[PDB]
Amino acid sequence: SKVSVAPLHLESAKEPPLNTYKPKEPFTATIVSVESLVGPKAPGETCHIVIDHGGNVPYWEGQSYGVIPPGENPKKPGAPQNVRLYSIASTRYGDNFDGRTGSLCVRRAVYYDPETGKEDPSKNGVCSNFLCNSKPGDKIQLTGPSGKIMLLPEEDPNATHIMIATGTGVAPFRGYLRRMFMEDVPNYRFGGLAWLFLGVANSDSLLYDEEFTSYLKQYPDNFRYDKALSREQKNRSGGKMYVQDKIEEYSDEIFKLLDGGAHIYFCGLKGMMPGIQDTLKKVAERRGESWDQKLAQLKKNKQWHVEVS
Ligand SMILES: Cc1cc2nc3c(=O)[nH]c(=O)nc-3n(C[C@H](O)[C@H](O)[C@H](O)COP(=O)(O)OP(=O)(O)OC[C@H]3O[C@@H](n4cnc5c(N)ncnc54)[C@H](O)[C@@H]3O)c2cc1C
Ligand SMILES: NC(=O)c1cccnc1
Ligand SMILES: [Mg+2]
Repeated sequence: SKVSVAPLHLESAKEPPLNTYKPKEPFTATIVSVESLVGPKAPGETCHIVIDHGGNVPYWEGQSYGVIPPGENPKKPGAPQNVRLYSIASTRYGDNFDGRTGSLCVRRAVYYDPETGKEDPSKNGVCSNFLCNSKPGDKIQLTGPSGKIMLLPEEDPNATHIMIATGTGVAPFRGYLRRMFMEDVPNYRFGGLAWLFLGVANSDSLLYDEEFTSYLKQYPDNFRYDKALSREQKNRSGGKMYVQDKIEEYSDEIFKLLDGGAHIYFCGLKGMMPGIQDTLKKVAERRGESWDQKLAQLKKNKQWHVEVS
């Protein structure tokens, strides 16, 4: 049932690759495909981009690629554009299971006048629209990979991993979950609990939902999946349902899991963190615990994984 992947020598590296390519001399990769991930009612367009790196820019799950969009740096004529980082949304084997491609999950940054709603493409995000406008055969300047915070701890193949995403923050977790459940990786046989929480605006904004729903069916004892749709659902207080509200609903079980050594991951919008922190603080304090001290301990034990912006 698990999908054969190749080449298995991608498992041989003892340390993660880092900054194999730098902005001074990027790797010229090639677009394989670009597809919209979302339906018509989604507030923004999010696309899935498959990139052929030919095996020259391997990575581990949870890392990022840098992309240098074309054109001159506007705040520095003569200079190339600044790198934009994107969380890799694929396993190290990639979506074609061959170790030649990696995938990105990209939200089109688009400017609307607050009063007249008029989109203004001159104020749109350069790299995100460059990427989602790409077509098979287009060239892309790649740097990296980079990142260590979101590397998956594999020392315990029965560990618990609590994955908290908003929007494109789901990207590393798509990679984690394929490695845990989809791909035939003989040296990593996951038998723990993986728990994905995903917050998006509405059902049309969900990302990779059919893939995650399939894991529920195939691995009911090892995978849990909870969604917060902020424009379509209300929390117990009658406000918009955010992922912090779903965390609160399970806060007893989550704290028990953390106390037992679970890893917790946060990826996506930085704006989700204050509300999430308040929720965990409330739960720690009811139990008689200092959240400041508990969080410090979680970080010391390497259980606390944050990459937001
Ligand atoms: C570690 C890391 C990982 C990341 N992972 C992802 C990911 O997986 N997916 C993802 O989508 N993003 C991710 N991001 C964000 C990504 O790096 C980019 O910052 C994002 O895509 C926007 O870059 P851009 O080049 O499209 O926009 P830019 O050209 O940099 O513009 C920035 C913003 O300014 C707005 N803007 C520009 N000019 C004006 C103006 N005159 N008036 C008003 N607004 C203006 C643009 O519309 C845009 O929203 C990540 C960031 C980090 C740090
Ligand atoms: N994938 C994301 O949306 C992301 C990850 C890290 C920082 N900012 C955004
Ligand atoms: Mg959909």
